[PDB]
Amino acid sequence: QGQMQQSGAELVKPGASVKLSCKTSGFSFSTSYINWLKQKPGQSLEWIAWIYAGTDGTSYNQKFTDKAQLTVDTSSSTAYMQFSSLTTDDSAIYYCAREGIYYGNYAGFTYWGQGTLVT
Amino acid sequence: DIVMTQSPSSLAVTAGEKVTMRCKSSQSLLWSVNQNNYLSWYQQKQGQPPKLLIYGASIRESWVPDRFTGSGSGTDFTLTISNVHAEDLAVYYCQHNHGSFLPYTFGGGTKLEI
Amino acid sequence: GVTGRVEFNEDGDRKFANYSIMNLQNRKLVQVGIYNGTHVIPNDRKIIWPGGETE
Repeated sequence: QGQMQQSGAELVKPGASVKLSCKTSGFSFSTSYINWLKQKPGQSLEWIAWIYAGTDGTSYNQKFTDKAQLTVDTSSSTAYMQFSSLTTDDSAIYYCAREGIYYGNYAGFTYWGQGTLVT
Repeated sequence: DIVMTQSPSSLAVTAGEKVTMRCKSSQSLLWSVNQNNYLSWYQQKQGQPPKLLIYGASIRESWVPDRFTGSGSGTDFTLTISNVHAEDLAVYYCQHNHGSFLPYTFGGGTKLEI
Repeated sequence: GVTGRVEFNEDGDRKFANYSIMNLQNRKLVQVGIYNGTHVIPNDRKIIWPGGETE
């Protein structure tokens, strides 16, 4: 079974940058899609961006297009999200999830990380 | 963003009864060329990642028992449980999967109580 | 080699490279065929054209 492990909790000064890591294993890292979601405590998750590892195709939320950047490392099969210009609004829990696709048809997020809290 | 309307917001029933949860999209999730509805039902329990329950608004997952029944098409959709069990207690979300209708959005959610 | 038969030409390049074929189906990369070192084999998936029919 696939596993996605995220980085630990971070205390970042306002206006500074954080770069979160998400190690993936147990599946084809190159031929899947990974999504970063922002979930404030007591709030629903906010989709940030998705990236395809096989083609480096990147697509960000308009609210986070100028705030978040995504990178991947094929050797380690680890996803990366670098959040810059951090503000108190960014005090939330970020999650990385792997898309579940059946018969070539997306069927929802089937795999999840443990979650990371950025203060 | 397509507005996903879920009804009811929450409900409480006794074990063995039958319940019905509705999902309404602001736009038709049916693509005319293939006549398939880009709707997916999910089961989300506390402290766990959500589990894909029904896709295409009518097809149950392999692990989903026959008691679950998803219906509706176009803009309006329905999730129905013929025989409600205590284990089914969870918050169920319907989410669109239409690639041409990005970004993916979720409804308000329905909380199941026993 | 995991890739397979590694062999060089008079230009020192690679021979018999297997290729993957992707179709942009509703802004999603769906595999529609495979390429051997000399032959193309479409997979079970369908391919949709910019217009109507798949033909």
